[PDB]
Amino acid sequence: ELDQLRQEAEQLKNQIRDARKACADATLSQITNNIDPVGRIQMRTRRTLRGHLAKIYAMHWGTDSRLLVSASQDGKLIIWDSYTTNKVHAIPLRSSWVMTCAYAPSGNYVACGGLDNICSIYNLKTREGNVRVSRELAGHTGYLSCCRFLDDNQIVTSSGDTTCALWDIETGQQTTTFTGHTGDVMSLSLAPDTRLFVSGACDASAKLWDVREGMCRQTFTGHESDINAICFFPNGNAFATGSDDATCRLFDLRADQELMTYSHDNIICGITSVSFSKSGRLLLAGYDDFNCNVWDALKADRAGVLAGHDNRVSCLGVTDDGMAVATGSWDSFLKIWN
Amino acid sequence: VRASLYSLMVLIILTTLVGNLIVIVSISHFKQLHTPTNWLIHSMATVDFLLGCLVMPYSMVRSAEHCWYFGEVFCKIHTSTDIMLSSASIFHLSFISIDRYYAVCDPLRYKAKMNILVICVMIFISWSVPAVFAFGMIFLELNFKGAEEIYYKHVHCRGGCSVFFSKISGVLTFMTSFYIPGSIMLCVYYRIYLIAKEQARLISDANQKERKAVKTLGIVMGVFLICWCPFFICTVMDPFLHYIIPPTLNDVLIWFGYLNSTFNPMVYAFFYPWFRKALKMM
Amino acid sequence: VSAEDKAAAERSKMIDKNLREDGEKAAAATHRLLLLGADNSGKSTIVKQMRSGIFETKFQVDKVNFHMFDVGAQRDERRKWIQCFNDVTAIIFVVDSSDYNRLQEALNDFKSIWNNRWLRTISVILFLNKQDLLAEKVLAGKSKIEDYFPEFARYTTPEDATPEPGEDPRVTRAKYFIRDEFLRISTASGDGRHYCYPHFTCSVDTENARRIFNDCRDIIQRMHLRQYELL
Amino acid sequence: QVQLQESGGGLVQPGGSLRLSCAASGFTFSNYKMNWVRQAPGKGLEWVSDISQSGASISYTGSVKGRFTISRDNAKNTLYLQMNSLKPEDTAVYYCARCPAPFTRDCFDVTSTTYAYRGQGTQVTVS
Amino acid sequence: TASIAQARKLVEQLKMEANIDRIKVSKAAADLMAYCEAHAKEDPLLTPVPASENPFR
Ligand SMILES: CC(C)CCC[C@@H](C)[C@H]1CC[C@H]2[C@@H]3CC=C4C[C@@H](O)CC[C@]4(C)[C@H]3CC[C@]12C
Repeated sequence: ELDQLRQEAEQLKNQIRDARKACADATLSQITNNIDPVGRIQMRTRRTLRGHLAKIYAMHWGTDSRLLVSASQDGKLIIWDSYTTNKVHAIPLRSSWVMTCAYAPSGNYVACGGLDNICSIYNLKTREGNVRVSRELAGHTGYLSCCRFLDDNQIVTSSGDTTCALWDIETGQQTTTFTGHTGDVMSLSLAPDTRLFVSGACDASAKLWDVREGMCRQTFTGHESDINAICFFPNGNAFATGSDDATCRLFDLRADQELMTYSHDNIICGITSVSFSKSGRLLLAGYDDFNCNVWDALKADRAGVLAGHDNRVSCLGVTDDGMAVATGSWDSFLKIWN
Repeated sequence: VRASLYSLMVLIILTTLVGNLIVIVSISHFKQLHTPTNWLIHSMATVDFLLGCLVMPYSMVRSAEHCWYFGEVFCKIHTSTDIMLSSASIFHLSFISIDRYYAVCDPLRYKAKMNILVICVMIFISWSVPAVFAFGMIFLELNFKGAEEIYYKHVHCRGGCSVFFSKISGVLTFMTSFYIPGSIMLCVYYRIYLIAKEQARLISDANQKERKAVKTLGIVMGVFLICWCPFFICTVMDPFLHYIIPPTLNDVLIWFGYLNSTFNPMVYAFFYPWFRKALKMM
Repeated sequence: VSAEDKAAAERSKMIDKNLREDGEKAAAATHRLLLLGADNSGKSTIVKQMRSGIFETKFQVDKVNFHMFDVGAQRDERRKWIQCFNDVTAIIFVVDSSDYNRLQEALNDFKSIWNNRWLRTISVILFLNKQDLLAEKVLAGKSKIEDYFPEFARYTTPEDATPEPGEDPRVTRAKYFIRDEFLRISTASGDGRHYCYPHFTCSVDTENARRIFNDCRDIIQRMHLRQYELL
Repeated sequence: QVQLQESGGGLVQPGGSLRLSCAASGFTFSNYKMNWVRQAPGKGLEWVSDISQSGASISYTGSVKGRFTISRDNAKNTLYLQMNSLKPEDTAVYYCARCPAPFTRDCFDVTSTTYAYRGQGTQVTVS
Repeated sequence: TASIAQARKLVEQLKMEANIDRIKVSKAAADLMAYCEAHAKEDPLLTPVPASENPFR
């Protein structure tokens, strides 16, 4: 019985490979050989957000593209005002081992989580004026590596227990649990329509889930090592993943396989964070090599470098209006680039 | 060729000014060098910069040309500020030595003990106690206590505005400015030598199962001693022994003392990797 | 300029002031330690003498605080969450010296920690636990350490090894062989920026806190000497 | 897809010889360290051998020292374990395991229960 | 029966992933490139903006 199931799974894998090979009519690099390169994309540090006393582990922008939240090893969840560098808030954290932070699309709530296996929702629009823990979400059996607000009521969190969970914040219960990853899920990215989200785990695979149905639509493979970052394309029909094999790869949801790979011989340091520009033409990747490289998502040629961080770049985000790029680092400094 | 000498002393003055200015601007700018140790080094750099810009030109004029081309009151002011700033520089050297002694011998309590308040107290002491001592002794008290007729006689005999100190004044200024900070600096670096050498020996032992401390502390202490000790020895000898030394000896020893302030930035900031790399990033 | 802008700037300055107050208040004369080990080791009882899945242990020795973090709520896969402990002063690695079958697993874990890109700067305070049980096992001799390590047959006790007054030579040889097994990995690829501090601790040892204090003092002193070009 | 297919191994008399072979796919064999991990019946996973990227540095468990020989063929993307003088204590399922990250000399979760970069494994029985 | 249960779940997941419809990679790349071309003018990172326009000047 077990052998029959294994053989049928192997033949299903072969059939999927054959279908993908049939769909592979051409390649993104071959098709985009006609279009001109974007040229030397050079940005400069327009703001250096000082105020973190330890390594910055994560950040998240606001939908207003002005307020951004950052999390650090010092145990502070500072909401910044990038326009004027003013610190709007500074939230003390119960655990200093936070690995992720999320800022709600409405801006009323901010979330964080980490090695404490708990996603903590903080109210920013409280009538008393002092931010307090609105809700603590428990149920993950591993470190919470990423979280993203669906809305004021729903949040999606990925954990080191190989599962992604959808939460109902007002009740504090797991509305939906997503299973299928065999490694620590390291990051998740929400689609523009919020009906789908991808996750990148330590099994070198990325899976697309259905938020409403709790089922996995596709599995994307090709990466060689643990995937550290993931980010949907602005179109919503593709995403890019950064892994420990020092390679970024772009996958297409409808084509069900990767389109282009972003790697070089001299690049031997893994990617810690990936993000797309507003048009999706630029893929920004943060590496362990203290630097970030601006890739040409349609041509896989490094169009620029965001040199300027003194330690490992841990987080990287682009505003919803595409006006700026913020990169945090282990040197306790968060920089705004433009 | 006396005009040719000027070139050498002007080079010393400019080197002192540029090194101290580099240290000051880097520490005050970088926002990552506001540690209390770097604050001590910054205060020492500003002491040396003021000593350069103020004293070294007029002292050059006096050293090169045996005559004070400035006011007799300005003579007292210049002597007072020279003693003040040299003593302040040596005080800052001693305080930096004590700070590194705490960093090495009390590593776990170093942040608590050597905090910004203690460093500010050290800076205030090193600025004020030399100031009070020098200005009081020159103006209100008398270095030439005993109405030494030789004071006036020697002042005219030697270069204009001569630094004449009576036996008691000479002993007091020597002990206050050189010996008391110098003895502390010697012992604290020798103990640092012993600790660093034993630690390096322990590392060499287990791995088998260099001595960079020698080079660094030799550089520090040799620069300090060669630049200052002959000057203060001859200065304390002159009240006794009936002032036999030639004026040119006093004028080369004074310039050795100024060479210490010249070499202080190189010893204390440029010597260490963190300043070198930070200055490069600038 | 405007009232709202002035209020925002004042709030930012107040937040920065409170933030700077918190920073030094909680970071001066306090040190963070990562407690690593296996299930069989007495990691939870090493410094327990006067002690969300991260058991935090706080102890004081000489007015210096030590925050010892024990991660115990994650899966056995640890190549990712261990990078959060880059900035700890030391890693407290506990080994069950009596269990030879898992001792190679402990050696592999020690090697991975030693050679990790984000843990190659942290100095490991190795604690070879269960020394009494190791002594009893070697004295009984039913289980032979040569089966798990054939090169123990050619091993001889180091000359400067300091056995206990009532300690048997066979026990001394076995325990120092295990310590040397760890120290070989420690010194093979060590860059000199971190060191291993082996200690023969027991289940009833009450001086592990002082051992950690002295080792951290030595680690911080060596870091200061390296920073000041004295080492 | 990162795939590691193990071939060879089976029934063998004590003192015999078996040569396990592992075929790598989906990754560059030369950039990663390779291990051999075995799981005896009723026992957890145990690390058997090791080999670096080039193969100059080879590590062994003390029990299998002098009997097993780990061989890497970078051109053929194959990892071998020349097992000599087998004994009944060697009966286990043998997994070729790939270290998680390239250009690294640390291998953290190779012996994990659900490590992603192992193979299905081959049963080796000694009788 | 853990092994057979996991194998059955894997079989079901693989079949459910196999039965879907996949468009040609040429079509996918053409759509992606067309989107990038369409939204190129709205990307501040691609097209430098006047120093008055960007709020981070
Ligand atoms: C005759 C005396 C009183 C003249 C003034 C001496 C003192 C007050 C002056 C001399 C040089 C000056 C420094 C020169 C340059 C810098 C770097 C700048 O980024 C901040 C101010 C700072 C750090 C200045 C502070 C004041 C300073 C130390």
